[PDB]
Amino acid sequence: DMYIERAGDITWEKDAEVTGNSPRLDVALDESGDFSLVE
Amino acid sequence: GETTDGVYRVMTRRLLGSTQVGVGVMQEGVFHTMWHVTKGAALRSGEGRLDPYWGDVKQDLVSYCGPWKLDAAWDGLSEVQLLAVPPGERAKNIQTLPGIFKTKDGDIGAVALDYPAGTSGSPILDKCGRVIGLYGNGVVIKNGSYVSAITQGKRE
Ligand SMILES: CC(=O)Nc1cccc(C(=O)Nc2ccc3c(c2)CNC3)n1
Repeated sequence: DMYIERAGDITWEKDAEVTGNSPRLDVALDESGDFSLVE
Repeated sequence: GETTDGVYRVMTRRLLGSTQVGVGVMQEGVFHTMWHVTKGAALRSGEGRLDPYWGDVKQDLVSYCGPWKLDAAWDGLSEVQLLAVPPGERAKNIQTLPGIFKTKDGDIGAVALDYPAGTSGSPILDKCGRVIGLYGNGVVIKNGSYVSAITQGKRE
């Protein structure tokens, strides 16, 4: 049996840690909701 | 049950100890999470109970108590914030510029941040604080890192 616990407010944080790149990927989505890389 | 708006952890006591299997958004009395977190199962909120209302395995989304309420979209140009809620750790905002998933049915925003599977359902926000989608469904690229889609539902 699953349960929920509050973890915080949904707010934009100014001066947050800026990381991660922006890749343009060719993907496919199957009937089971799973993404896969088209190459 | 607690129905205050905000981000919530999705926990379970079926395995060893208490394990975080995912995260979700409470908004307008509706709990929104990813399908692979709950598999459509009922949730508990203190003494109260939340029952599934809408779900779709292909979109990988589910709503509890009512229809999907989140409808903000990524503008295609601006940086966004993953409000990551990792297992055993405090909620933290990470800013990133999203990439693109190019599909046969159009393009979807994608965040290239690597977090544990128990972080699935964490909201991705715009500069206004609006939820533009949830984190936790994507693909694994050559280098081994995760690239998640910015998965948004439809508001009827
Ligand atoms: C290193 C790594 O893999 N990490 C993360 C991070 C978030 C999510 C997942 C994941 O596995 N997402 C997931 C699982 C099951 C399903 C779907 C998405 C949609 N169909 C069912 N992995």
